[PDB]
Amino acid sequence: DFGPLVGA
Amino acid sequence: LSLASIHVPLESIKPSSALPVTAYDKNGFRILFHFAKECPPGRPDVLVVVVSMLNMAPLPVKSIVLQAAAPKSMKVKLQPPSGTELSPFSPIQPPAAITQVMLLANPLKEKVRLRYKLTFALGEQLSTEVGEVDQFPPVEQWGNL
Repeated sequence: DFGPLVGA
Repeated sequence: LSLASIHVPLESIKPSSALPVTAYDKNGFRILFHFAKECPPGRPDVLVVVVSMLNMAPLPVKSIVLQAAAPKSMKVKLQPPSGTELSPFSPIQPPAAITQVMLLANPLKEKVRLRYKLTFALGEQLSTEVGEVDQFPPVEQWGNL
């Protein structure tokens, strides 16, 4: 169970 | 759990004694994770990672965007990158590199796994690369790496 993709 | 108020300046990051791990390597474009020696002030739960991107191929790479996802029980944050393009390698000059500070909060001290989506362009040609990395320092050693 992962969180959402995160970017700068 | 948050990382919103955390920004670790590149220049402030001391080297750990750990070896960099390979997150992605394809067509002369390699991204390594460099684990920092220390944790942000007041944040023993945060692993500071210097992500390096190097281009050893004859072609230039631009529009480089790295994104990551961490387990729900953790938090991941990517600070702005040093750049978004990598010139072609040229024997005459030191390789072109991009650095990006990535922060990972693991309060519960679980095993770390990090997913990522790499996006970039060769001219107008688009590329999308996805992967999973699970080679991290023992959470117990974070802060004194």
